Amino acid sequence: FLIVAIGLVGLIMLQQGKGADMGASFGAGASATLFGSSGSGNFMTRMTALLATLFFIISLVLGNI
Amino acid sequence: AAKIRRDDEVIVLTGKDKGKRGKVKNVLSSGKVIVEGINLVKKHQKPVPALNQPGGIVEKEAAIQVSNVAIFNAATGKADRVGFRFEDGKKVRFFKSNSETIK
Amino acid sequence: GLDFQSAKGGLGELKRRLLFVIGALIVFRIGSFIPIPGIDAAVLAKLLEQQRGTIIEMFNMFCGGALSRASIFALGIMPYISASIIIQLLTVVHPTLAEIKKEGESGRRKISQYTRYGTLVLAIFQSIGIATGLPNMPGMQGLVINPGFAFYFTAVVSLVTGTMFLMWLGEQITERGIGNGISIIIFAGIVAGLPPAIAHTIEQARQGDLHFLVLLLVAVLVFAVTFFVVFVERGQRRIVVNYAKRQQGRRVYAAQSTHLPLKVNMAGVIPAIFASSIILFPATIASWFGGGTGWNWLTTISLYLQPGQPLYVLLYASAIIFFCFFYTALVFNPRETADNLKKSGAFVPGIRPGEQTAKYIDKVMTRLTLVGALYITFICLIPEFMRDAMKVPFYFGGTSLLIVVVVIMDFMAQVQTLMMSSQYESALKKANLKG
Amino acid sequence: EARTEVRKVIWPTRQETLHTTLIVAAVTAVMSLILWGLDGILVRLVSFITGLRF
Amino acid sequence: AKKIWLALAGLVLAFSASCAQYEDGSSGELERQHTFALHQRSISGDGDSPHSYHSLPEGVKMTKYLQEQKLAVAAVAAQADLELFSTPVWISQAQGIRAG
Amino acid sequence: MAKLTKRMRVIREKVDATKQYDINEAIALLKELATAKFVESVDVAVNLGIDARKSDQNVRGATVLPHGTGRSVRVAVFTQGANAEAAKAAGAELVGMEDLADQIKKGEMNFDVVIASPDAMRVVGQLGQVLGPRGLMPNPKVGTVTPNVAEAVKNAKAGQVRYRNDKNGIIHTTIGKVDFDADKLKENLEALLVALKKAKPTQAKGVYIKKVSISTTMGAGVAVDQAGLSASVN
Amino acid sequence: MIREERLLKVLRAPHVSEKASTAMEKSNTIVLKVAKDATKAEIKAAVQKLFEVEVEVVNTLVVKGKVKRHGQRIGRRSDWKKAYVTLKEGQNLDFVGGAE
Amino acid sequence: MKAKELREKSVEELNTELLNLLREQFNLRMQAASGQLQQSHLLKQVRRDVARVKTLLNEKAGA
RNA sequence: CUGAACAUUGAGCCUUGAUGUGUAGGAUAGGUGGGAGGCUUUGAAGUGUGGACGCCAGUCUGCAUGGAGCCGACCUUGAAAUACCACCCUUUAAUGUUUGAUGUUCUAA
RNA sequence: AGGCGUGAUGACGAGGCACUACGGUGCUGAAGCAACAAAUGCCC
RNA sequence: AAGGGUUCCUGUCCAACGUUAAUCGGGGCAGGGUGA
RNA sequence: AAGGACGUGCUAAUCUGCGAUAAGCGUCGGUAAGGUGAUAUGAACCGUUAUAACCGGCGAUUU
RNA sequence: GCCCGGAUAGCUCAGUCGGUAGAGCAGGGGAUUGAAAAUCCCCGUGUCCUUGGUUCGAUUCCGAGUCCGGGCACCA
RNA sequence: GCGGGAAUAGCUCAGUUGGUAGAGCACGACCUUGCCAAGGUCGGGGUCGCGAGUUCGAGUCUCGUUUCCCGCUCCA
Repeated sequence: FLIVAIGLVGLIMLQQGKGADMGASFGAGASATLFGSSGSGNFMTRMTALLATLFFIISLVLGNI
Repeated sequence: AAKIRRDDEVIVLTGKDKGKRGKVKNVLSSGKVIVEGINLVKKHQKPVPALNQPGGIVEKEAAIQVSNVAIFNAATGKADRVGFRFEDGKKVRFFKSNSETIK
Repeated sequence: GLDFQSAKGGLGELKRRLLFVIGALIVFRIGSFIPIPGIDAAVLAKLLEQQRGTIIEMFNMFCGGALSRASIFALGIMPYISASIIIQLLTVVHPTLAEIKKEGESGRRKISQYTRYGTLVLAIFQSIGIATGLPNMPGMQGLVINPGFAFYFTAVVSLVTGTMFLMWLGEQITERGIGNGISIIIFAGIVAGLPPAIAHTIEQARQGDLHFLVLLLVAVLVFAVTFFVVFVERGQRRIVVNYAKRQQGRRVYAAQSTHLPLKVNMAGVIPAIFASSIILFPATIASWFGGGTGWNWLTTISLYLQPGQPLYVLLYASAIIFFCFFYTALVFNPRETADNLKKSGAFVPGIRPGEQTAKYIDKVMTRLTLVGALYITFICLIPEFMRDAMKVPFYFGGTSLLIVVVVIMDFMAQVQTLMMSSQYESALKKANLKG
Repeated sequence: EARTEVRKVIWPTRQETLHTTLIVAAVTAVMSLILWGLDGILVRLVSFITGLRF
Repeated sequence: AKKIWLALAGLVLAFSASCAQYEDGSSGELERQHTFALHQRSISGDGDSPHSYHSLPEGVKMTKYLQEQKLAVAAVAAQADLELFSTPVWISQAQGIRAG
Repeated sequence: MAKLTKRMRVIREKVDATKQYDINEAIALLKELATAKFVESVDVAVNLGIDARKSDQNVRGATVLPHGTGRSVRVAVFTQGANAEAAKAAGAELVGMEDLADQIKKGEMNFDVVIASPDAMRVVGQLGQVLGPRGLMPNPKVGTVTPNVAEAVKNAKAGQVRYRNDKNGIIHTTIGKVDFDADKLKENLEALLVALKKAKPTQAKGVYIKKVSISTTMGAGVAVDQAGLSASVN
Repeated sequence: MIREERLLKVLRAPHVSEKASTAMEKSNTIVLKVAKDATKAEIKAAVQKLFEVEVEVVNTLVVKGKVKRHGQRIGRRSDWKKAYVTLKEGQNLDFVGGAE
Repeated sequence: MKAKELREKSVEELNTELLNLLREQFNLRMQAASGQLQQSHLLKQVRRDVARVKTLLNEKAGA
């Protein structure tokens, strides 16, 4: 059923954001009120984030029953 | 007489600093002037009003004599007084060091 | 100072960051309209904006419009702040733990790694509570999801998923762009507000009429408020008296040099909001309850106040002036800076420490806080006077300025606190031999 | 007297100028740029959505 | 640590754990429960950076500590004065002997 | 000395007596103090202004009076008895070596005119010292009418009365008898007053005729009025 | 006039800081450094003509200075007078007193 | 200095020095001494200006 | 600085009286010149007083009586000689005094 | 000189009741008379 | 009182100075303070 | 008056100079591109060749 | 110990020209008296302080020695 | 041990270039008085301490000696 299906992907998706977040990003991706690794460069990591924003819009439509 | 200006050109008669020039930042009441970049010493500076303000060993202008520097004219480094011999009602400077007759 | 901002703008590094930010805000606005499988973002966004009477203003200030005009989820930034708080307890206990945190590069990594683990446990608890609560009070929720077994299961899962996504999002942005990230969300809220207001100025245009006069006044107004808040805030009463004399000579005289000013002549934006939320809140809690059928008595008291000092505007206004004044005088508590100053050693110049130093230090803070109270009220008044001839406003009045100020001051402070350091370091390394 | 005493203190207190305020003004302009932006993309994304779901 | 402390105050003032005003009143529309808006913000602070190509700022706040040297004495206690004494000592003699 | 007898008494009782009357009144009074019937020595006491006494400032000399003395003219010669002008050009009573010297200097003689000749006068001045009241001694000038000693002794035999000075400068000279007549007296007086004037000693003080007194023996006297240059103006 | 501008030259600095000079302005009186004028009457008439303060008893006390015990020659701080002027009206909030 | 003194006039200058001393230096020196308006350059002027006016009066009875 | 009168008292010229005694000189030698002498009628002398000595037989004279004539021995010794007439000083007296002393009285310094 | 009115129906007051940040502050208040013995002091 | 002249008190600092040590003191440092 | 006492600066002790017009003031001239004496030179400011500052004559103030 | 002096017939003492020692008072006798005092006369006893020396002969000259009387340092 | 004093009549006591050397009392002879006082007269006497030196002349001057005396060694 639609609502379940998005959810399974979402949880896989999360794991991926974290993986990205630690290497380029700084191991402070969430809340850390300092910063120390992005800004310099363009990376992989921006795209995972971009995806997340985009992703949220996608989820409901699909989910919509 | 004088040889001082607050922008004076020198050819520098100070050893280890000859063949150089610089504006006269300020004229001191000590027979000294400050010529650009040649009086720099590394100065173990201790912040006062201490803030972010850097300590370190900072390059800081000292001051050398006016009689241990020599003027630059306009094509020659010669110095043998600048003439104040002309009065227009006030003494006016000119070169007689090389006799190019300009301040 | 002006000269300083301008310089940055010329150099490459800034331009890349500034570009990113305009993109970043957009990403947030887009997200907000399209719904959630769990509650339903678009429906939530509309309702909030509407009217609501008393209830809407209290909710609105604290929020800043952040996602009260651009509603999505019901968790995200709050888990990060909660988590960030637990680590602050942990730091206090153990000195060593605190030290790593303070050093910025180390400090940041620690906070997220700990926060993500914390956030997950914490979040499930919050979500369950949120999920039960939301259906009951109206009867109904969403329109991509509707109340039932299905709404509860979806709602928990969806808040958690969202919360993690946001946390990563917030981090990529901070370094890429300028201004903290937490700040950006809040900022979008200000943006969401803007079209209704804009439409009205556009209509007025120039034509040489009342409407022409008002446009010119409004343009001016926005700036003025901003300027006035700013002048006071820096405003410093700055007394430098060197302790002893310590013989003479050196400079003009070598004394033990104590230059103390920590004075802020305003009361501070976060305090201001606080006082305002609190008066509103008992009534607002009541009003919903009353309607449902529950705490009818609590509502009845709220209604009673209207026969004295009438009008919906009149009770609140009068109360708000007194309250700003009151809050400030008594206590120095919900302003951090005030507390900090007192704890560290110091002594008032000319005075011998004891009872007399304690007395004097408090007195300045008591004045200072009162001063702030006065200034906030004066900005709010100017619209109120203006409007009766001019046209009624609706986004250019009083509890909005407070909402606008807190998000900016802070966003701005952060861009400086990273940005100045960053440039200095970058410059420095290159001179050394170092990318 | 209590309000006044607070005022009486203010007039001396206000110092440590923001002759700087043109920086704040320059920042205001930068804050403005952003607003304009959220609205534009919102029309682009929204437009894609309007075809599908509107 | 300083920043976190400001965050905490903001949250506290919420007196509802942030925006959590139950739906109702007059306008309809389901109810939510909100995130945790706010900011943070900085404050004296730090900064500076003689950068700008056309600008220059300062600082604000701090302290100091000088103990220098106080030296003088004892040296500055034997030259700035003089402890001269004539040492008055009497030695009464003793006669009476018969050397005749 | 002075007697109580009537003629003596009336002058004697008066203190500062013997006052000066004109010469005629003088001589008229003088006669009547006695009865003529006996000889009596009429003297003149002519007073010279010298107060010089027993000194060589005495005036002594000798003048020839045209008449006798009051006891009848008799002569005794002070001699050396080997004289040349007193034993060989005027003679003497005897040539006594000091047989006659004694007699003069003895002070008891019945000869009136005591003739002097040298016995020493170049070493004895006009001195009155231990000389005789009756007797005498040659003095530098023995004359005053002759400035010769030789001729004086001649003069003395003719009838010269040798007169000499007193305590009050008194030149006593025997004028005559009382049995003389007024005119016979006058002539003598004049001879003696003029003699003192003519010459005097130049080894002494001067002359000048003060008081001229005239007296007879046993009675007193009274004096004749003088101008001191002439008895013929007063 | 009643007095010249040179009998209104009598104040060159107040005293408004630390012990018995903040305490004894809040609780009682007012206190100011009064040059070295050596008068009490003209200081009463100073705060009449200039300002508009009303006073009670005006108290005069000579201050003999205080040591600077590092020498060079004599040292020590210069003489001055302190006066408790004493309010009866005004109730001034520091750097106010009157002026029209 | 120059033109200042020279354009002074008896009646005028008399009332001008009262202003100088009192309520343009009187306020200043008290404020400055407590650090509440301490600007050292302002202290140097005013003082050495009010002086000038009095000079003319006892010299020649104003300009 | 400091005066007037009057009283008393030595001594100098003197003026007028009475002794002026050494030794020798019978006795009467301050002294100096005249000088062998006085009887002038209440007058010296004489008779008596005082002063001089009694040293070789004496007299002088103040002053009273007294109209009433004596004695240096009319010697002679000595440095000087006596009566008596001038007249000196002392002892002494009175005058003229000159001078030094004290006193007294007074008032004018 | 000293006693008694009055000044003073007030102050002060043993001791209690409150809170606190632990610096301290607020809250309250009984009796307050009588007799005898005193100084080198006071009347003096 | 005389006399001293800030030595008082307050916070600090300890090289020299108190017969020691000395965190302390009347020492150094600078404030505050004597009100008719 | 000589000579002092006590003040006097941007502030702080003394030194220097000067007196409540107080490290000066005016006036006339000289002079001038740099200055605001020193221990301790700082802070704030001023003037820039022609108006500061410095030097002198004269005057003012000169407790 | 240190220098000086005296040492006498009963009691008290004289005693240098060395050569045979006397004076007084006691005491006895005679003169005086009536008898006595007093006063006069005469009387002897010293082997002249011991022992040597000078001498024909020393008590009396000399040298010691005794007893007694004179004058002189315990210690600075 | 030293420095200065004297030995003169029985007794107490003068003098002295060294010329014939003295007093008062006692004593001798008288006198007043019965007789003695008191009173009154008139006499004697010296190895001049002893021996020399000086000299015509010593006691002293001079020198030796015996006896009798004072003043000093305070001062050191």
